[PDB]
Amino acid sequence: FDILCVVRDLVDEEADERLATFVVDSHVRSSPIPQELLMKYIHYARTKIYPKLHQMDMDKVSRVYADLRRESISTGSFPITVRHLESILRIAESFAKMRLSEFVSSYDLDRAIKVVVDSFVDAQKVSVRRQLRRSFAIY
Amino acid sequence: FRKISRDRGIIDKIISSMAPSIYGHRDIKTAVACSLFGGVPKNVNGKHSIRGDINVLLLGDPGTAKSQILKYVEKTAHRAVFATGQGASAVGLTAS
Amino acid sequence: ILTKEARSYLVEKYKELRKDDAQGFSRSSYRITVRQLESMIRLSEAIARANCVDEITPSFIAEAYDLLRQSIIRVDVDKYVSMMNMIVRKIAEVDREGAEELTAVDIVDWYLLQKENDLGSLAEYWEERRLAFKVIKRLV
Repeated sequence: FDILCVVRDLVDEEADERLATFVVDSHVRSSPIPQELLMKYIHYARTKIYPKLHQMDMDKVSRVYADLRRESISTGSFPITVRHLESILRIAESFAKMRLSEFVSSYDLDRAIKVVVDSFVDAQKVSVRRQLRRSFAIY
Repeated sequence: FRKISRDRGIIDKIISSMAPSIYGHRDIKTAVACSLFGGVPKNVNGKHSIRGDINVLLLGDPGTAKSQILKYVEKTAHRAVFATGQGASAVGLTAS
Repeated sequence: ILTKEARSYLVEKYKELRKDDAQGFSRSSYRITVRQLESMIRLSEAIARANCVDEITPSFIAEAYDLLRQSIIRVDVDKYVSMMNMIVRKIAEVDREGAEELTAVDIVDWYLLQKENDLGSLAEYWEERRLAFKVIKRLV
């Protein structure tokens, strides 16, 4: 599993606000796209478009991997591996499909890297707080 | 349709559209959107296709929405199947 | 059906419920889970069914509320903040399950034993130790 979604951790003033408004909103009933057009959107894009990266400027990614890899070895095990690199690319091109972009772009990369990297962060033990401080440039 | 996909913020809008009644999170829905939406297969001539999909482990917590989210996916997606754990809600996950 | 905007109040009620029940965790928690917010709804509507009233009252909401409350109570029986939290936590537990007293050193002892899990670096240990020591030295 490439993406791990871990939920946490405690309530709070605002969080209870935000939640309660939503629940109450639900029970009282008796910006986002209409559901129908999104559920068409997805199918449409999956059928028609096949985005692709271009070798020229994307070499950067390699560097990023290194930037992640070694510095993460000091604390926590393993989990990082070249697999966990590949998931970057694949997820990125998924976003490229949402963009209907026909090719991979730096934005897509930004999105992806944030996704996988925060995924990896949030799996680790509480020592991962120490990790967070280098996430800034990755941010 | 095409003219809608051109704005950049469409992504975020979609994620926000992805799990309405949960109130959810921006992250946990983002994963859903990502994996649900696709990937590229993608066969290397002529040998190995890697994988073109995103496998989402949604690690929940009692009382968290962790069930309901995936239920959304059964309504929205084209071909989407609910196997539960076992015991079973047919189908039961093992070809036989 | 409650359209009524007094529902807004319900939020703070949900909100009033978890805060006092956040610390300590050694209370009846639970969490208190959002599913309990979700529960307050069906409870409210239940009382509406009871009293024939439609759109209910904030009062009936308070009744369902207190009900859940006793159902809870029956289950009961930064640096300086974290240390002050330790003081309040240890005392609040020990007063309910004991007088609390005893060797003040022990409090630091088991405290270090708990916070050792959060210690990312030696500086965090040293700080936590000197802080707890500072608080006890100030306290006396």
